[PDB]
Amino acid sequence: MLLPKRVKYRRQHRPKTTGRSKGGNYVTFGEFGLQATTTSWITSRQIESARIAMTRYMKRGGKVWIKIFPHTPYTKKPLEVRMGAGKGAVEGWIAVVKPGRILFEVAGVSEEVAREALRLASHKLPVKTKFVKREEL
Amino acid sequence: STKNGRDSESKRLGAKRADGQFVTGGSILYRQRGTKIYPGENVGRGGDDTLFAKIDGVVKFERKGRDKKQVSVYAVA
Amino acid sequence: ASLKSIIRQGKQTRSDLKQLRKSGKVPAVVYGYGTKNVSVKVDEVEFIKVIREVGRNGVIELGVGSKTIKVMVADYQFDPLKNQITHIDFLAIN
Amino acid sequence: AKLQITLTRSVIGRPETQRKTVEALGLKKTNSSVVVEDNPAIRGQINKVKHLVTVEEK
RNA sequence: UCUGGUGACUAUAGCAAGGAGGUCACACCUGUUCCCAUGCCGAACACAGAAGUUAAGCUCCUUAGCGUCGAUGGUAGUCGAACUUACGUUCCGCUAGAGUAGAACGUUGCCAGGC
RNA sequence: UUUGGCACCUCGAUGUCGGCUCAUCGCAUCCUGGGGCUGUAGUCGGUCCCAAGGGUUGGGCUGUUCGCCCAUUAAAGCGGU
RNA sequence: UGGGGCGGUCGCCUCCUAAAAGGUAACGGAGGCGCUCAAAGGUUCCCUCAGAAUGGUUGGAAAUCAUUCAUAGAGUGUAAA
RNA sequence: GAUUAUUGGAGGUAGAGCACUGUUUGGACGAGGGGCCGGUUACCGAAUUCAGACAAACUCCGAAUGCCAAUUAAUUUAACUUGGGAGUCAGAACAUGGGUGAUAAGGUCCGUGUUCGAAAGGGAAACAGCCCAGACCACCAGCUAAGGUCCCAAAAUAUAUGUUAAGUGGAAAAGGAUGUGGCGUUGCCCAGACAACUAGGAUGUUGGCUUAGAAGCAGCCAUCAUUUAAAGAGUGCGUAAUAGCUCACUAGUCGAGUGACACUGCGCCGAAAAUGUACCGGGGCUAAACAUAUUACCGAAGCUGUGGAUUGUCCUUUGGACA
Repeated sequence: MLLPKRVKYRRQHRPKTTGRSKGGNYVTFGEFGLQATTTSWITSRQIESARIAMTRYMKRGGKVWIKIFPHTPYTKKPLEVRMGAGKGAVEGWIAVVKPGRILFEVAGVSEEVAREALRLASHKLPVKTKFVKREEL
Repeated sequence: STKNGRDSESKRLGAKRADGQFVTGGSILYRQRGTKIYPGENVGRGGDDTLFAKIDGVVKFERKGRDKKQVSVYAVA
Repeated sequence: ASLKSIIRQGKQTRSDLKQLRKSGKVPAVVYGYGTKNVSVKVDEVEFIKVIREVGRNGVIELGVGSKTIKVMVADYQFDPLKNQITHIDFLAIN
Repeated sequence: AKLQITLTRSVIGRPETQRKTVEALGLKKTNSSVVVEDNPAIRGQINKVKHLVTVEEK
């Protein structure tokens, strides 16, 4: 249920997935976060699942930031049909994550509660992950 | 169906001579829309904004202000 | 407040930079007033130990060659995916 | 100031710029050689095609 | 040979702030008779003046305050090669953008008066 | 083991669905369970091993691979073949 | 014409795909044209940004009016560059 | 005509990265509809001050490409021009480079490659879709190029050195455990590292809301002095409650090792499917897997032995002298 309000173009090219992440490689908002170690597309039902799982374990405790937003539409053909009579209708929205990138951050909670929340969130996501803290030094 | 199979025939814009090469007295140096390059010494500007030489000599692309460019043609032979 | 440094000689290639990072070294520059720019290398664990006791914004008397310089950390490049410091800048404050 | 260049790898499968550089150095069939004097031009040609040739002083 | 006209250079040349100043200059200033003029208006343009004035413009001197410039080093990326087509790796060339240190309150041509 | 692609032979022809007859490569198994472990009292449930070792029905109803009832039985896959 | 049919199409202009020049395909992604203009042409010349706040009879809170910052963010007959 | 170095431009190239912007997002701030009496507030909308995304339909830069100049060097005697004669337009197919579109396509562009068809071949099981070839052309030259080296079947039984253990070889995958170790670690103790040993297990104290009492446990602690070298308003196992032993502690015994990293290369379920095994072709083997070398040389349209072709350049000897 994250999706933009308007786009300029409903059909877009699909993102490149090679490389390391351009920005957002640091926890800047909370105390802890969840970092990605491989590359995937993340589809905003995965975001909604991983946010719901993480919230109810915290029992409305601390706060949670989502550092990932799905801007890009993706299309698919609805039934399996002949090849190519134009592009299909838009199906969902993706963000693209590459290794380095923080996916979620939490604050206002103890460390082991945060570890358990981020582990429960990470079992919903299609990417490998790593619990991290604020950098210092 | 779709509604998207139109295009236009590409016009062959861009540079037609090089910096440093000798041109004769009326030849087309640059084809563009607008003035990406301005005309300098001995270079005239056509009505479709074609930049052409007015004498024969060596073409020099140089800068114009902080951020503009111009072509001049010097007569040296 | 007593790091030791070794002057890197000219033109480290890409291979020996990562070969040097495979050891416990980190490349570094020293610039500021009092000196020219000197390309040095620094042991990593020692630098972490100095930083842990002197603070992030501290003063370090590090030795280049013969002389010692009072110096503060200007910036540093960090590799967040494997948590190692990968380059460090030294600003001579005198 | 002299160089001996021997073409040791073949030219089949290689790109056409590299075949043209191998030809301008004067090499013909594999294990054929040429003696040329040293320039930075000649060395640029050796550097373009150095995975195909072998060079020694002589 | 200080200004002032007038050219050349990518704002290193600009904005802001603070302080000084004046008939060889320079502007505000005073007016509408006349040339001329405002889709109304001497505001502007134009003309005739020269009582006032350094306040403002302008000049000169201080600031790095905002813009502008900006290395060294180290990274992205990439030509070629070798592994292998791993969301790759390795070797060798070219080395960015950003950001740090630091620059910078302009040099220079011609002319005439003042000298 | 319905779609995509073809086109990668066959327009100088590779016989299409049911049914019968005969199998069997030969496999995540209905029965026996042969065994066994548990959020298994016998009776179940569920899982594991084992198995295609051996077995795995006669009728009423159709247009055909689809189904549906009657009456049994220890019991009524998997289709490339 | 990812068999053929049905559907959708013949031309021109502008972007994007399009990978230092230029060129470049698809039933790939988006838009226009099939004119207009007696000044919206020429020319000496002349003369020469909105919006934002600000605060005002009007006040749509803003129409016109006034001060200062405002990039051609305004404007450019017509789509985009 | 060319082909290959330095210097100059063009594109503002893209890859990257954000130079105003245009769009899209999670920052945090007082005013306006408004909640109300024309405002008091909330929420909204808009405005000013952190961190992201496109920049396929963007702005500040610039690998390789391309255009060109040299009164500038190695290569090809070919060039471009005119004329005669064509084939080809399934021209494709495997190959990216980058990309579109269903990321199969053994479908669409494009930048080089390989065959190519006539270049057949020869060592990529054998394959006009890796190493090698263009051709004088043969031929018992014998010696090279590599892709190479039990049996096949040129060619290291092929060793030597120090690290490997799935038939990986000769099949990748999500989580789960203990894997060769390993250094870069980091930090744990003769008052004896993890020891295990077993000897202390409490208490006013559930004190409180006391919740089906619950006195480790409906769930909120109010979470206070201890006995002792040592122990919890009891680590905890539990528990309808107790039964609570230790994993909260140390003198009896007492030795050499411990917790987190990072992983780093290489191990442990997948590998459940059917005429026919199984990918060096493959049987057979641990070399016939990592890192180093190391001489061996094999080896073919490569050198050097023989030879009936022709072309070019030279002399002009028209020899075939060299090519």
